[PDB]
Amino acid sequence: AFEPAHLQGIWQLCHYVSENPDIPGVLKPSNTFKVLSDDGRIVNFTIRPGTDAIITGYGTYRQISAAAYKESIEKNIHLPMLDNKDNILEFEMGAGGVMYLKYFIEKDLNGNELNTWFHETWKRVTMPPVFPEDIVR
Amino acid sequence: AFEPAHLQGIWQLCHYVSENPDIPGVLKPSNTFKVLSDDGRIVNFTIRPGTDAIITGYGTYRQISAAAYKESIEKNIHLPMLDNKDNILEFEMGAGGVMYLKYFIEKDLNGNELNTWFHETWKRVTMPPVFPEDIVR
Amino acid sequence: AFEPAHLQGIWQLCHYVSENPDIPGVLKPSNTFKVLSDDGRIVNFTIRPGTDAIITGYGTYRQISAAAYKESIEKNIHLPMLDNKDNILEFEMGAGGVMYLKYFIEKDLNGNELNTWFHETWKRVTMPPVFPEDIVR
Amino acid sequence: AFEPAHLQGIWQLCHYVSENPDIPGVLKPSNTFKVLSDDGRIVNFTIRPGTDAIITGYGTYRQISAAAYKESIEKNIHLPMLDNKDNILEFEMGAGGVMYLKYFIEKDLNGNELNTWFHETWKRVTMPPVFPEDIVR
Repeated sequence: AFEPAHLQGIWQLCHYVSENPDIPGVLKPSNTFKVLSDDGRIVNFTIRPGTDAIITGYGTYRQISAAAYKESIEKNIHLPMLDNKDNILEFEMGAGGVMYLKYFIEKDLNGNELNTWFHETWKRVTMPPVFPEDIVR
Repeated sequence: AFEPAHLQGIWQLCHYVSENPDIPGVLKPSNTFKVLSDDGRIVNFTIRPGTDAIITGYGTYRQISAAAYKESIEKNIHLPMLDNKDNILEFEMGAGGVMYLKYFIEKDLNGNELNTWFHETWKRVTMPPVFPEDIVR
Repeated sequence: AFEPAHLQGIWQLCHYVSENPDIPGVLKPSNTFKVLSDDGRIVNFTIRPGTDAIITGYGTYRQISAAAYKESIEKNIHLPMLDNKDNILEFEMGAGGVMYLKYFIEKDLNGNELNTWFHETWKRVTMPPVFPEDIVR
Repeated sequence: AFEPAHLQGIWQLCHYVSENPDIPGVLKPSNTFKVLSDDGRIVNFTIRPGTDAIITGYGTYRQISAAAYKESIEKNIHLPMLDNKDNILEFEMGAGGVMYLKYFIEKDLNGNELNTWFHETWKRVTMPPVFPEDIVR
């Protein structure tokens, strides 16, 4: 028995950036989005400036404990070793709409031992007060 | 009785672009996305390269006839005259995943006469065969 | 005898954009730059978001009359029929730093008759009052 | 006596990027360009996707030793403490067209102690074999 978390929404992948590799990267929003629907569907897609955005992964999802949810992946071109497999995302909600995710993958695409944790940082997409001027739809 | 159309998906706004305004614009994908969920929710959002993407409109939707669907808008910062109102989108599916939409707006935000048809072109976002090299997630 | 025009600078290519192809496109800045140096060198380059920008053309240039200048092109991957050839750009300076250019090309890459005028719109890149916040260098 | 370095060209600012801040950032090209002309002029400018690019700094430059060059800055909106001042850029040329720069700034804009070294990584912009398909000029 756990309280449902606020997973449903549109989430933007972030990354860490620095002009100097000796200075810790600062968090910046990037080009990938995860849609967690109210009806238990998950889709990841990546924008490609100047051309068509692409779906990179899809399946279903449900929260499984207080601090984790499961994605049941049908196909994933970013991480094809997850095709037709479950992946457990351990999550931590931070400030300003940030969600820190980690997930473990046992084997690589060829079935060899991988046993690695992967980390991602996401930020909830929300509606601002006004539609900005000089924005290109 | 009408058959349900394939509205559900993620749709990318397109525009028509030319270097020379005397030469008909070519269709190119842009920075806005419409999520039409399986459970009747609609969200529009616009990416802003270099910074956070923004939700620009949301509500519910349902198909109302063979060639039209309705968005029941809660809030829309792109078109605030549509807040807490319905908008009927007449649609036509074309080739290559393209959907042409048009909709009429009677009044502007202040209640003055507007009586304008607006036209949009959208393209269904799909999964390609492989995750491309030199893509920035 | 003609007065020298203000050609020297960094110029950004613009294009015409519309969400509705029946509405004349509005002028918007795009991804290509032309550097007209003080010492008579010309270089065109095109940015490719997410990856390396590319030089697309280079050579030398000089003004030849009140309303035209000549580019002496060494190599041009955008218009390879101009390799090791001169091209005369007829120019008209507009408002807000806009420069309208046109040029005639007699033959295509294979030597067949082309006899076509091409039109471009450019805008002078200048320094604003302040470095904007939320800009990504 | 030192041999002249290959400073002249168009240079693209790079940064180091990772999804997971524990994994060393990978070098990626960004949105700023430095034009080092054959006639000793320097201009920095930053592209702003969707809108007008901006000049961020300009002046003159000359190589002063085997491993350093000086920028004599007129105005710089990125680093306004450098207005009407010199800045010495220590440089190292690497592989694949990369140039590493570092420079010291003694005081901040108000004249208080800053005494900071700044590090930048730049990549020479070159002409590829063919003009790519699906590129937006």
